[PDB]
Amino acid sequence: MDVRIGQGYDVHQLVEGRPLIIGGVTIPYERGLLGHSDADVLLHAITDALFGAAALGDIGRHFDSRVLLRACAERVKAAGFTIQNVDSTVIAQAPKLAPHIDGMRANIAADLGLPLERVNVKAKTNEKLGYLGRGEGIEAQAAALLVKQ
Amino acid sequence: MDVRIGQGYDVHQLVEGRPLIIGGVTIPYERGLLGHSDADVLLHAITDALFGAAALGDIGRHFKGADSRVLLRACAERVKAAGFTIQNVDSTVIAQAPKLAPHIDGMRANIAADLGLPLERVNVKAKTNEKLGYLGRGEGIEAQAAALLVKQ
Amino acid sequence: MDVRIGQGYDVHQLVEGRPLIIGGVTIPYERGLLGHSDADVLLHAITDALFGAAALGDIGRHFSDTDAAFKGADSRVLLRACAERVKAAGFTIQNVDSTVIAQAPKLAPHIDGMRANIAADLGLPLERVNVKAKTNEKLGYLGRGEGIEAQAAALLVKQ
Ligand SMILES: [Zn+2]
Ligand SMILES: [Zn+2]
Ligand SMILES: [Zn+2]
Repeated sequence: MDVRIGQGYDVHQLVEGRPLIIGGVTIPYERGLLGHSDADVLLHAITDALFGAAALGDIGRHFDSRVLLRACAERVKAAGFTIQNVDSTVIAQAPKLAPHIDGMRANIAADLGLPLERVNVKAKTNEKLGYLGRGEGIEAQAAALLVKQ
Repeated sequence: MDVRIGQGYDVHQLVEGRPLIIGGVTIPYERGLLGHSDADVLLHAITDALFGAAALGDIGRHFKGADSRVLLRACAERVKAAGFTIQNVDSTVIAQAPKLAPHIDGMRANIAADLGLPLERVNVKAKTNEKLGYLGRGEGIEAQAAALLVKQ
Repeated sequence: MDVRIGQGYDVHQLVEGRPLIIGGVTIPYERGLLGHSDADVLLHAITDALFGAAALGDIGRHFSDTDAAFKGADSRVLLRACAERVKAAGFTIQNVDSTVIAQAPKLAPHIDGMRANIAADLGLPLERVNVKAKTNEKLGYLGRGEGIEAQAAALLVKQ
């Protein structure tokens, strides 16, 4: 069985006057993530992990963060891989992410064609350290495992 | 073989009047890690990597005790009960001081004991942050972990 | 099948007067990474992911960062020695994935050169080696161009 690992990282600044969208869930908050796309740090980190596992390069090579994640899953499937699972962490000082985690997992699972039991998202703060601990930005990390057919 | 990956991250601030406990090892040092638990940054990241691979959420979603070895063992029991077995764990601790390398063996032996795994399936690595950022100024300590499971 | 995961992290400061070598690629730039060896952050993070998946400790356990032998060391030589220890311990490498994070210079145009070196060093085909490039969106020391971070993941199977 030809198993492959991938890992992803993303970070965006948080700014006034942008919606906060993470894992495709819009979360009520006075600030949101700055980027070219909707800046969805969590979907971007998972997309990178998936391309990384498939050795299809990265998000910048290929490319709604949902649309991108769905095109990523297509390209990975087309390259002959199946997705075993995704795990991820979002690091944000605020707001509270816990009540939105199930929604992110549902969006991710739909977009990757997986059952919910193969998708995990975890939330952390940065314990008031650094730009994350001060609310100036939000980070996501992801890991994915593929099997090549 | 139904293999699954998990990854974990944790960071705590260094403060006076706390012991420094990492990988269950008490490390002599003028400061220790701040949290509501014993703030064992390494055991927390590994615990999160293990729940993450089993798709059982995270430490937050779970476990009220301060002793992070008790939490790591309960983690292992939940993982086992969910039908998985652990292939291995690897991890990194980042601290500008003290030097962590002489303390790594003891963390390996604590984690191995708590997960019921032989030493050869348990790895801990030590890094500094090259005097960059809050880590590089000695203001806290970060750990990263990865774990692989097989659902049986 | 006895599969094992490894992960790696490294970060170095950018300073005047050093070459910039990442993934074994010399990149033209006014600053380079500072460390004991040539400070190749990406090879170091992959080297740590490889030792970590094989439970062989870490780069500092094998190549001391205060031993004169490794002052200015070409980090490809350490990567190749790491891969030989990992194979000798009974493992084959399934694949490596990695990310380099720098606000500057642009790293995306150099990814394919880094993959080529790493694949050659690990005795792997290109389709088992991946390197991704990111910026830090002007956040923190990485966002202000003060250093460059690398992250890696390696998957082994024990024979
Ligand atoms: Zn992004
Ligand atoms: Zn913690
Ligand atoms: Zn290094």
